[PDB]
Amino acid sequence: LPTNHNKTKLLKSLKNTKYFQQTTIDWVEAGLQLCRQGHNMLNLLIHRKGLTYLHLDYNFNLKPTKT
Amino acid sequence: NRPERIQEAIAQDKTSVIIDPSQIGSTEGKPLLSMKCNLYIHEILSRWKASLEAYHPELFLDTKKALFPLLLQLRRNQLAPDLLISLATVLYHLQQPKEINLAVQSYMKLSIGNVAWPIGVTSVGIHARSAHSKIQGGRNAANIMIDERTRLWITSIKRLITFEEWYTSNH
Amino acid sequence: PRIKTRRSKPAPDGFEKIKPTLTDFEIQLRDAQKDKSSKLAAKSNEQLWEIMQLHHQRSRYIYTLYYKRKAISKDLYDWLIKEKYADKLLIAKWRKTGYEKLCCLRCIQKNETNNGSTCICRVPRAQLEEEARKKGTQVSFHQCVHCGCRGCASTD
Amino acid sequence: PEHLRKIINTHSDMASKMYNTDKKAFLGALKYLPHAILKLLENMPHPWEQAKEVKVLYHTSGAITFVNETPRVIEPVYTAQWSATWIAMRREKRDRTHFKRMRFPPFDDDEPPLSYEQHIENIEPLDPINLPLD
Amino acid sequence: SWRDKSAKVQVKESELPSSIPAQTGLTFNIWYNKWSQGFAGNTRFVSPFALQPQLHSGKTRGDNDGQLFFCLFFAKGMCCLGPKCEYLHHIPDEEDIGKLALRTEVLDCFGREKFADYREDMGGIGSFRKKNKTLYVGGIDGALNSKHLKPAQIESRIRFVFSRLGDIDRIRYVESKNCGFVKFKYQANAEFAKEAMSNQTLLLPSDKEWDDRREGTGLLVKWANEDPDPAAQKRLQEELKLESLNMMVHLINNN
Amino acid sequence: EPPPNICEQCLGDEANIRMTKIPQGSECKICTLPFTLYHFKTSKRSNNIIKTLICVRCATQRNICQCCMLDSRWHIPIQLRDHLISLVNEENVMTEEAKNDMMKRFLSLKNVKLGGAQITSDPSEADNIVDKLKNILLRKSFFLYNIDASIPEWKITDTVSQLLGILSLIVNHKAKCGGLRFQSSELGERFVSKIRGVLLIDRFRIFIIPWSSGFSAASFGTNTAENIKLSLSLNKLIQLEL
Ligand SMILES: [Zn+2]
Ligand SMILES: [Zn+2]
Ligand SMILES: [Zn+2]
Ligand SMILES: [Zn+2]
Ligand SMILES: [Zn+2]
Ligand SMILES: [Zn+2]
Repeated sequence: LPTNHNKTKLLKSLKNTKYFQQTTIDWVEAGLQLCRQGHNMLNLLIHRKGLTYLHLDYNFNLKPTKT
Repeated sequence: NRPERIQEAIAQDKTSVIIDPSQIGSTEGKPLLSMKCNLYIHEILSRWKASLEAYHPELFLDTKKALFPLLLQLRRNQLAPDLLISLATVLYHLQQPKEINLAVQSYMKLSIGNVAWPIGVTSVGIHARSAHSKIQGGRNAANIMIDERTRLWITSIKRLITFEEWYTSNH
Repeated sequence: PRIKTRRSKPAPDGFEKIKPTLTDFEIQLRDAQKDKSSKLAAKSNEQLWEIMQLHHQRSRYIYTLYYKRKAISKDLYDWLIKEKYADKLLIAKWRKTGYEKLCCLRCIQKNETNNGSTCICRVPRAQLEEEARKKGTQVSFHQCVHCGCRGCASTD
Repeated sequence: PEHLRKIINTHSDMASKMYNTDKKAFLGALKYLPHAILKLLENMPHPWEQAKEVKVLYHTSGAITFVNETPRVIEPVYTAQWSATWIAMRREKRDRTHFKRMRFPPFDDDEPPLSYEQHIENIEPLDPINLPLD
Repeated sequence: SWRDKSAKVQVKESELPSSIPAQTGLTFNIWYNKWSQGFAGNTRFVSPFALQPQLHSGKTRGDNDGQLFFCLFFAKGMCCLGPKCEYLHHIPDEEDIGKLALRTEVLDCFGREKFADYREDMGGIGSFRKKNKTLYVGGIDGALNSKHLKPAQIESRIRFVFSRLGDIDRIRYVESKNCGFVKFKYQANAEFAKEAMSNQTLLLPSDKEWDDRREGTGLLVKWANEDPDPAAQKRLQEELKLESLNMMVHLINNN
Repeated sequence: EPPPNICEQCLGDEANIRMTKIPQGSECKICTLPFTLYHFKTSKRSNNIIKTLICVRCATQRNICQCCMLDSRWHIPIQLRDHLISLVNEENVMTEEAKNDMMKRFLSLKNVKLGGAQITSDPSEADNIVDKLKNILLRKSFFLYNIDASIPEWKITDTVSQLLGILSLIVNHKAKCGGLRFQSSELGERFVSKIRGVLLIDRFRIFIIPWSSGFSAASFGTNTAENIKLSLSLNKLIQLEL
């Protein structure tokens, strides 16, 4: 059974800040931007740890550059 | 235009071949040393035109095709420093009577020389350690076999070494 | 804008008369979408202010041709509303009294400011000069943050 | 949309000092990344439509891009649209003598993902799977 | 003077070098914006931009906004937005440091945050515990591109360079250790000079090495320690006691 | 959850000041422990944002405020109020600041008011040390001689500028000598008109010389062994003047 007092959602809790903004774009542009942003976030997760030799390819294949 | 350059550079071609062993280490005289290294190879090929009738009449045209980049790159000082110094070491050891073995020693400091792992064994075995990457080279101090056209004249240098051996032998 | 599909209608008559202005706005957006060198942060936000200015001027142009000058019919205006050449909400705030000149939708929301008030670009320039005279200094505000408008209240 | 698109274009360099807190935002947006994946794949465009212009929230730093709306479809319309694509794909498997499946993955590993505005927005889309309704 | 004119565009946006550093490794670490898998060759470099105060001073938006935090890239000499920069594009004078009297022992004169104590390298922003006015000036070897000079000429060049950057207490070049100790009237002048002569050169345009200016590694302006000879400790203790007697008078006038 | 120490000078000359609390804002700049950070603006339209940079326990250990980092009672630096307490009580009350990280955390978590914080804490001993303070206060180039090492270059610029109406200057302190330089012809004539005359800065006498040579710093000496020797010889020349 779902919770009944779940007035909080995820995106409805993010509209109410000053940081997220509403717009209308193509679905393909939204998908290409989530690919670009997912590549940036996983690349920064890799690069904060110092794993600069793990060249995360653009198709999200993690490959070590060297042995 | 061009025929006046022919006149000037053939009148300069007929105006020294003895490489001073101080001028090999003298890096300031790099154009003069490069021109002397050009002209002594020209003198070798001029001698090999003369004794062609009984020693390899098939490789004279091939070596003329193959040294054309080296004749291009020696007249107007177009080579690498260590490559030119080692070539001048060869051609200085190539003018002396019994220094044919020292000429090929200078050739083997030309062709391989200082650099360890000349080609590179390129990840042999199973384990492929982290240090095992520095023992292969496609660039970054690997060899001086870095071109077909470059190695072609490097090979032609020892072709002229073998002719110099045969020429000083049967005379 | 929005891509041209089969489900989208063709444009009503009169749209080819206004195509050079919207096409100029389109090619200026095409130039302004590309990333510049853009090393600083004060001049990174200006290249968003150029795009907010272009979108504001495009919606202002469509508002001007429909409500002010009465040259575009209701069919062509509703087609320019469907194809997202201009926002419903910016034009709707321009229909209101007191929000005739307006920077953007972000600078009238009291929900996004830390103080629960509107943005400083909605204050008139004369009121900022009155408080600058009452404090003694100059007007310490030049360029708004969400969009680059120096002052966008209905008077100034 | 151009404001969103400029933010995403300015976050391709990411080498200045100014991106530091923005880079913090990227590592914070991973624990809100996969929700957005569902919000893509719910709003995935169906074969009878060309491209579905969708609402979407974007962070100010362009960290995460949540497709906002939920795909609601009338139930008999939904099964009729999918049955029309069913019969159309049966016709175009039967009448087509050679069917060419896609390559997988469609791009190279070395190729960066393409920008929407320079390669897709200026090309008009093709004709979707539509049965010819008499 | 500078109160009359406006501040100049010292560099265009396109005429800045990129934030990606000189390649000191194999691949670029985009979190810390640095290089890895190798450390050979200096990260440090001669800065391409100098200050040139009398030309490039002027009145910005920061005078209109009433802010009195100075500009870190005026001191480096590399602001794009010249007359529009939010900070101040002139030399810290007496009245500006006088309006900095409330915050200059917490922040510096650039808005950066002063930390607990110095670094192990003694270079950076500074402390809120020492009222530090003396700047160590090392790195003179590569600042001259290893040119043989007498020490009096180098001391003259350092005196003329740091005379552009505010009021000077005392400069003493050390012939035995190849370093100077530039002490200023105010703390903010020392902060501004440390940011100003960060990694520049002492080379004059009248010398032949002006084309190869940006070859080696430039100056090293850092915060200095106390002056451990007992005569300067004596002058330090007596000037601190005189300033304390002034503050005695202030505390009696307050209560 | 203690309220912050922010004195009357950081907040400023307003009655209604709106600050922003962030719980566990940042590490404090004394002990690197996190704390509830309060940032605000002095006016409503101030360009400078002013934030607390130390935690409450590090504030009450030094009896200082969190923003301007000066005393809560007196609004003066920590080092100088410790120096004043050393002047009063004849006891070198110093603030023992840590340098190791664990020592910073350890020295902030303990319940004590270290340094000179205990004296200025209660107003009774504050006014006691105040009237003890009252009891204490009841008890075209030129060359320059006679510059003791307590005379800076900026005072030598300022007094010459004050006697004129407003030009560079070169002073070798290890040689204890001075020099002045400019370009205007009339400025040297006006410097002669507003007088080997004597410059009186703070009763410390500096003799002047019209120095027709164009001095560099090499004219004051090439080395440090020349500077002290020339200073001794020039002090003997001053004794020859006297
Ligand atoms: Zn506005
Ligand atoms: Zn706005
Ligand atoms: Zn606004
Ligand atoms: Zn600036
Ligand atoms: Zn603390
Ligand atoms: Zn305070």
